Amino acid sequence: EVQLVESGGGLVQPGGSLRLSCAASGFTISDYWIHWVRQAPGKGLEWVAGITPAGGYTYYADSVKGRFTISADTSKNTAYLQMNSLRAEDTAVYYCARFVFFLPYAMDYWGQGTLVTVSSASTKGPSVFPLAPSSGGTAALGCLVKDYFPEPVTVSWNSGALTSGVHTFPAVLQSSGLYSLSSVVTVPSSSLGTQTYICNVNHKPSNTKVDKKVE
Amino acid sequence: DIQMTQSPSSLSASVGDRVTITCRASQFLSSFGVAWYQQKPGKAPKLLIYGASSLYSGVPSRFSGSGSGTDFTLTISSLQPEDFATYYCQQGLLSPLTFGQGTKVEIKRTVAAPSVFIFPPSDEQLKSGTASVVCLLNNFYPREAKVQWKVDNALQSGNSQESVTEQDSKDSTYSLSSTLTLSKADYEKHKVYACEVTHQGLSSPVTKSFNRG
Amino acid sequence: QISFRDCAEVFKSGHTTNGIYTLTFPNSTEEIKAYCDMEAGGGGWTIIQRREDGSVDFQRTWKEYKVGFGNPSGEYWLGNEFVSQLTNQQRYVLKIHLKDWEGNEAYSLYEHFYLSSEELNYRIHLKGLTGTAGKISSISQPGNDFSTKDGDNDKCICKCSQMLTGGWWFDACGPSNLNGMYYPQRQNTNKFNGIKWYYWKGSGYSLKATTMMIRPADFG
Ligand SMILES: [Ca+2]
Repeated sequence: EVQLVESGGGLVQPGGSLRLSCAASGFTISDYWIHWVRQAPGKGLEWVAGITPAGGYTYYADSVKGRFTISADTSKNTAYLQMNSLRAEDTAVYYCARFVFFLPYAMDYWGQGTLVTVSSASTKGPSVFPLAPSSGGTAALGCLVKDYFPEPVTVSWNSGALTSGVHTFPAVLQSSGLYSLSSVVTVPSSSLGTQTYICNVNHKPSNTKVDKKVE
Repeated sequence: DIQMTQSPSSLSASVGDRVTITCRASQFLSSFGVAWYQQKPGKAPKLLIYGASSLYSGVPSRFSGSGSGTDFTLTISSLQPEDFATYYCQQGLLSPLTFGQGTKVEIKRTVAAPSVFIFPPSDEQLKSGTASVVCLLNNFYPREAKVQWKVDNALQSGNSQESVTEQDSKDSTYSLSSTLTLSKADYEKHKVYACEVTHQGLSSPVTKSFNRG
Repeated sequence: QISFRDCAEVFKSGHTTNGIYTLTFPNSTEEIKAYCDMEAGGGGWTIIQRREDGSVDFQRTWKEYKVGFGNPSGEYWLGNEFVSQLTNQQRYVLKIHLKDWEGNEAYSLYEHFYLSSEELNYRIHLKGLTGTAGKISSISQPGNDFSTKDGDNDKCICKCSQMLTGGWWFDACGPSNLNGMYYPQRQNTNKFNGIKWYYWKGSGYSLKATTMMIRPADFG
């Protein structure tokens, strides 16, 4: 199976540098082109750079020319994106993709994406508060994941046993420059008491794991 | 530097509708170099159509492509709820390979009123000197909803934030959270905490409240 | 044993019969065999390209396109070196006659045509398009460099000559390729690498016959 695995993401300060890696498996990078594409929060997909590993020919978007270097090591079967003089608007999920230069002549396989955050703000773990059920058919409860930086945070309910009716809200950047979100679930009002409800909050950037029971 | 002008920027259509997205190139393109991609939220883009009109393996045949020269089209002949996504054209011929601006496809379904809920700030958060009051609007359509915060009947402004879930890929509904942020001092000073909801599926506005602080 | 630089001189000397003639490179004693059309539009035409049956392989090298290949009697390419030499001496018109598989014909004519030297990759120069084979030029303007399988001079990150096949003034890759793959009667549609002329027959249509020919602009 063809796979592309990107790594090297994270938080950097403006003017800083970061190298992303794109490890190919199930194929040889010299038989294709490797392209990097990104998606900044609430913006459209943006083509970044492209490399022909058989030759080393490089191509760049104007938005990144002079600051980013695309390269490849055919021995390691890996391509790279050296990002220097990073700016706030470089904050995005970066995807590498395999570009087939014979028919179909398009990007057939993509990596999972790697998050790059360009900010002067410090890493901060979240504070988890309960959204306790109301006073009846069905009830709503959740967890407030407040004051964390940078993204992401993952939230599960009962370690993945509770999936139906779960709504984990997209994070919003507060006035303080820190993110906050709520994860909610709808359960039968009869299930209250007899069934335990625990949300599992994981913030990998600050190695914070919080379990919280709601009542 | 080829420009790919995609239109419309967004569209809303019902399940079963035929939808067409257009992409206009600033110069002649060899049709073999034009591709369409679909991107669902928080997922990597997926190739749909290659060489302007060929359906890529794994893509349902309701997706089709046509055109040549400067005018290219993506068609979804029977819109499904899972088709909620942004769609992009791209030319991979002339560097830089800039994409179209994208078309946000929204699924139009029958109006569904929100099931509203209010949550008072927790005792723990009160220890930290900040009170967060949350209002939940669940499984509603259309996404446009009006949430107004009333603190002892006084209409609130500039101290709330909202977040909307991405359209459900099965039932095409939305969920919204509204968060009223007050300091402990400001919270303690008042008793009635209200959240008023205006939506198409509601005959008259729905207010959900509690008292404490 | 008199020398003629082109078919217009062959014609002017009293040889008004269609067929192959021996031409002479300008300022040189080097010779080349070209087919002369002495009837069409008054005659004096030197054929620089002909496709008609798919008997000749057009996926040739830079050297083969510079020098010429195929037969002047049938399918052939005259040669970039000769055409660039000839067209830089005086002003020539370029006439292109085309045939589809449905019994139709059309042509394109350019008031001025010339090729740059080999150093400038035999880049095409064209002006004043008229004719029934499109109101926009199928050869991309401003003219591109020439490209072969062993000579990527196109504007594409791909190798147009390897994708589309044959030597041509590809852009990225452009609305034409009369040097593409010959497809027969029922395999001529939706073929990206065919004998293409977009502003007459549209996307992926592969033509039945093509003829490219030149004559001095002051002929007649
Ligand atoms: Ca090229």
